[PDB]
Amino acid sequence: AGGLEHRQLLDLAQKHFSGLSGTYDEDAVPTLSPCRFTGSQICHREDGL
Amino acid sequence: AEPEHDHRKRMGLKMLLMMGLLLPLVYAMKRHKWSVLKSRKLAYRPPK
Ligand SMILES: CCCCCCCCCCCCCCCC(=O)OC[C@H](COP(=O)(O)OCCN)OC(=O)CCCCCCCCCCCCCCC
Repeated sequence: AGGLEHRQLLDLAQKHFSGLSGTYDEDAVPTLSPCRFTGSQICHREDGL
Repeated sequence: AEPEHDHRKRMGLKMLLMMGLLLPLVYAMKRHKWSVLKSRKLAYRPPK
């Protein structure tokens, strides 16, 4: 973001980020599972504060 | 000596049936609220 043409940014990406791993990753993708929300309570009692 | 004999037993039956319902339900409300406390866990972490 700033004073820069998008053409320039794409040229540099294809130059310096071409060595990245391809689209396939040998079947080991992180798939975020849903996260259970729990109605609950935690109290850290510290009367010195 | 006890003209109310029959009527009191009919009421007694209704009283037993309602109690057989209300006692476990009220017991269940007690356990419901108290479960917060009965399963609470404590930990002591003093500075060292
Ligand atoms: C100004 C008002 C003052 C009121 C003061 C009340 C004092 C409190 C005494 C409590 C006595 C318990 C019930 C006895 C009557 C009877 O046994 O009920 C007999 C009647 C059957 O009757 P039937 O077949 O004749 O008619 C039938 C016509 N359809 O059904 C029952 O079994 C009901 C009783 C069920 C079990 C009792 C559970 C108690 C719950 C708490 C309620 C308390 C409310 C208090 C309100 C002030």
